[PDB]
Amino acid sequence: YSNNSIAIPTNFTISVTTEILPVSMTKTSVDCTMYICGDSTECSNLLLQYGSFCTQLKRALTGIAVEQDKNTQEVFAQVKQIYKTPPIKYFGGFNFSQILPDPSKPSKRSPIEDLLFNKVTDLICAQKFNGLTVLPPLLTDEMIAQYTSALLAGTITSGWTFGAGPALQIPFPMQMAYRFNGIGVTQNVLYENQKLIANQFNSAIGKIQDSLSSTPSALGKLQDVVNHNAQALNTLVKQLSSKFGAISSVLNDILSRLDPPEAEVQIDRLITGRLQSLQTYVTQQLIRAAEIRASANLAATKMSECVLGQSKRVDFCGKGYHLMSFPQSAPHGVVFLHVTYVPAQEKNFTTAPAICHDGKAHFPREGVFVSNGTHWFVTQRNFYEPQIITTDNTFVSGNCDVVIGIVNNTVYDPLQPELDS
Amino acid sequence: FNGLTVLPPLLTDEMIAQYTSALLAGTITSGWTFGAGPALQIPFPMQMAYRFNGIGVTQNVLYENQKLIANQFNSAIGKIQDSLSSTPSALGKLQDVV
Amino acid sequence: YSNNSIAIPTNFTISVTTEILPVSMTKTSVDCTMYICGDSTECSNLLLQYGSFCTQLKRALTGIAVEQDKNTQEVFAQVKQIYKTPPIKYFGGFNFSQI
Amino acid sequence: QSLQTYVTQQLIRAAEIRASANLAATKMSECVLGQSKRVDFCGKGYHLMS
Amino acid sequence: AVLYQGVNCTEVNVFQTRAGCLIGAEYVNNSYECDIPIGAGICASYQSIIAYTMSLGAENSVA
Ligand SMILES: *[C@@H]1O[C@H](CO)[C@@H](O[C@@H]2O[C@H](CO)[C@@H](O)[C@H](O)[C@H]2NC(C)=O)[C@H](O)[C@H]1NC(C)=O
Ligand SMILES: *[C@@H]1O[C@H](CO)[C@@H](O[C@@H]2O[C@H](CO)[C@@H](O)[C@H](O)[C@H]2NC(C)=O)[C@H](O)[C@H]1NC(C)=O
Ligand SMILES: *[C@@H]1O[C@H](CO)[C@@H](O[C@@H]2O[C@H](CO)[C@@H](O)[C@H](O)[C@H]2NC(C)=O)[C@H](O)[C@H]1NC(C)=O
Ligand SMILES: *[C@@H]1O[C@H](CO)[C@@H](O[C@@H]2O[C@H](CO)[C@@H](O)[C@H](O)[C@H]2NC(C)=O)[C@H](O)[C@H]1NC(C)=O
Ligand SMILES: *[C@@H]1O[C@H](CO)[C@@H](O[C@@H]2O[C@H](CO)[C@@H](O)[C@H](O)[C@H]2NC(C)=O)[C@H](O)[C@H]1NC(C)=O
Ligand SMILES: *[C@@H]1O[C@H](CO)[C@@H](O[C@@H]2O[C@H](CO)[C@@H](O)[C@H](O)[C@H]2NC(C)=O)[C@H](O)[C@H]1NC(C)=O
Ligand SMILES: *[C@@H]1O[C@H](CO)[C@@H](O[C@@H]2O[C@H](CO)[C@@H](O)[C@H](O)[C@H]2NC(C)=O)[C@H](O)[C@H]1NC(C)=O
Ligand SMILES: *[C@@H]1O[C@H](CO)[C@@H](O)[C@H](O)[C@H]1NC(C)=O
Ligand SMILES: *[C@@H]1O[C@H](CO)[C@@H](O)[C@H](O)[C@H]1NC(C)=O
Repeated sequence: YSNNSIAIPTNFTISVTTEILPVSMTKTSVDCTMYICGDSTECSNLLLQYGSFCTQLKRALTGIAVEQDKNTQEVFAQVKQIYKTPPIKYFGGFNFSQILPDPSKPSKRSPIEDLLFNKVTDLICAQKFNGLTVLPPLLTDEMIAQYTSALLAGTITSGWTFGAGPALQIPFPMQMAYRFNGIGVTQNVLYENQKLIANQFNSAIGKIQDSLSSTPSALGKLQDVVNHNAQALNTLVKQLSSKFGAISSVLNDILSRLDPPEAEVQIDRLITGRLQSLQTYVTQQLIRAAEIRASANLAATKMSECVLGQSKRVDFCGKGYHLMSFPQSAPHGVVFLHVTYVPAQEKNFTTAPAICHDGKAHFPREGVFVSNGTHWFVTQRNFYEPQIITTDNTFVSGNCDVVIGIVNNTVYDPLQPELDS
Repeated sequence: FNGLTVLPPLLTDEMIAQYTSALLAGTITSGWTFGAGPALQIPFPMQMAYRFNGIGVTQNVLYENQKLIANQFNSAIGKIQDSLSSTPSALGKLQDVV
Repeated sequence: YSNNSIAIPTNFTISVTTEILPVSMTKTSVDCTMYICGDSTECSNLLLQYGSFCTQLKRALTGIAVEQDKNTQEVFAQVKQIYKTPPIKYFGGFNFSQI
Repeated sequence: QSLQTYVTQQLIRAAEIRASANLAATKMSECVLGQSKRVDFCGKGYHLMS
Repeated sequence: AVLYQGVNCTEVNVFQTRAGCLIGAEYVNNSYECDIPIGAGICASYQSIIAYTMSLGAENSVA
């Protein structure tokens, strides 16, 4: 830190980062009577005394089941039109093969989507035969892939206009210039360095693919969701093997060995214990559903604000200055590819608050005053582009004495040679 | 006694204080640049002028009224310290958690 | 209100306000058998008939315990560099002694 | 039963605190590390810094 | 119309879906918006009761 020193980047780095967010969990459904009693009818008659517990559990599980589909629809089905990429995949040198759909794959999935699917993976029958059933999602995987492809094609061809209304086509370099102006850098910076930016973007995409491929813990969240669900189901099944204060953990033996007056006692112990286990399963399911709903809402907000437009919020759509994002589908979740602009190669200068000339103070309209040691110029804050101080880029407000630390220098007038000649 | 134990936090108070001090130093010396990349130093009056431009007021307003703004900020800091000291219900949420 | 009139501020006031937000709660872990039965062996034997209740409780408490540390890490550890203030605490008249 | 009641209350309060911590992290990232245009997000009035 | 969840149609207008066996509804190639969700991309509606693959949306090719 100093008092008259400033630092200005003379370069930039296009960095792409990944963000993984769970969206939906496994839709499960329980049969209260089959789990608690099974085949035996006397248990079902005794179970009826305890009231409407089974109805409450079924209703709660149905609520979670519909909430999962609602979450998926909210996150992905945000466009009522499906767009298709043009047949000619040329966008001014930019490469999108790694994220665009692959016709060769029967699943019609992008290579990154295929890698994500592959990296996320008699127990199943053991769970199913006891009255626990999993339900298929309403939206198949290929439908989610189709939604993501439509969003990606829209954001490539039309920029952010398709999100806020009808789709208006824009050449990709011009959309690039718009997004560069979004972060405070003028268009000529992009237009002169188009090839370098394209090469950096391609290298970042390749590095992202390799990083996802070569790291096992990248997709920890979705695998954790799957593991939690499977572990809860397995724990629930295991509870049937517990005697639970009775003489035998199998109901048929109790029925066949004992007289009704004490058979009822034994089945009461089993019934109350199994009710407690089922209620525990339901309550943890409800809490996990609430957590995943919060995550899904966050994912939907991220999609709407980073994919369908450019966001000014810091660290919301990736580290650095945000440019766009690209969505990718994953099992039970969504993966974002945030494209950001990162300054680099800073260089260190001498600055002054205002320039005193003819007893008047001049202040930059949009830039800052920098000095390389003998001369003064005006530059953009986020990129070093020295320019002659004129009256076009400076405005006058008051005299030189009020401001502290003013420095003398001449102010060139563009009109001066014009009326001089 | 009865089988319940409290576990120590992974981050002690000193290291959290160190993190807060680092954030304060970064935002004092380098503005918002350190958040979005490498840290670039900026004289504090110029950062104040930038943040004034953020809210739609030109830079000369900050530059001509520097002493008044500094005095107002210092008075506000004193007042907030006194307000925290003199009110018992200010820290209600953390004590409520405990 | 009117048709052709406006109010323009001519002067300002710098205001500083507080905001308090809880971040983490005290990490707690329990021993199921010691609490429920103490040193009696027969109680532990009868407790064993219920099965994996104690395991579920320990797992839930462990999840909460790790979530607390994750919350603190998310809130505070957002910078990978430990910057330091310059020795001379002059910033154009702005005074940061209290912070 | 008592232990399960304690655990359930702890889980609900943990959800409370996690929501609060997410809000605090967002406030830090958007008001401390930058200047925010969101009204009342970073204090009453026009925001400058935090 | 009744749906047997997770049961093949040979163990019970018969249509086979990933969700299960559907009885009493006729499959139609045309696509529409989802009226009564069934699962695995199949939705049912009344026009008799028909079962169809839900339509994601109207196609729009930007030039
Ligand atoms: C700004 O940085 C870029 C790299 O980000 C520099 O471009 C590199 O230049 C060297 C030598 O000319 C090449 O070998 C590299 O291949 C270039 N990078 C890429 C990604 O192709 C550029 O020279 C720098 N410019 C300034 C003025 O510092
Ligand atoms: C865009 O990138 C893809 C892959 O990143 C390029 O496809 C590669 O092309 C070379 C030569 O044709 C092959 O050796 C590689 O095996 C291809 N990679 C893959 C993953 O198939 C492609 O050439 C680039 N440019 C365009 C215009 O698509
Ligand atoms: C601009 O000038 C300052 C001051 O001369 C440079 O700060 C020095 O950087 C070196 C490199 O790490 C350190 O060893 C010195 O300790 C720094 N000086 C002080 C006073 O701490 C600064 O690095 C320069 N900017 C650039 C981009 O090189
Ligand atoms: C600061 O930058 C200015 C502008 O680029 C430099 O002025 C030019 O410097 C080059 C090389 O030194 C000369 O060939 C030109 O004739 C100069 N132009 C004018 C109008 O004088 C200046 O030299 C730079 N100063 C330092 C210390 O690098
Ligand atoms: C910037 O330029 C102004 C005007 O040329 C300087 O003000 C003059 O300074 C000299 C030397 O101190 C005095 O003799 C004159 O009376 C001043 N004129 C006025 C109108 O005040 C000023 O000193 C220069 N600043 C620097 C830092 O060199
Ligand atoms: C804007 O408000 C400030 C105070 O908020 C005014 O400054 C005060 O001015 C009077 C007389 O000049 C002094 O007695 C006070 O001590 C000043 N306050 C402070 C905090 O220093 C200022 O005059 C106002 N501006 C206008 C144009 O009315
Ligand atoms: C910054 O603020 C501190 C405290 O708000 C000021 O320190 C005070 O200085 C006076 C005069 O030396 C003492 O009477 C007080 O006891 C000090 N306060 C404390 C808390 O120690 C300090 O003067 C202000 N300015 C600078 C440049 O530090
Ligand atoms: C400008 O900075 C230096 C170094 O921090 C400081 O010592 C000096 O006093 C400052 N200028 C003024 C007029 O205070
Ligand atoms: C001015 O205001 C009056 C009442 O507030 C209203 O009747 C009138 O229409 C306004 N002027 C014009 C030109 O509309």
